[PDB]
Amino acid sequence: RRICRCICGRGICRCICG
Repeated sequence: RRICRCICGRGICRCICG
């Protein structure tokens, strides 16, 4: 939608964009 807080690295990864 407009807010995006995707974080990913050497193990953890979660995209919160919309």
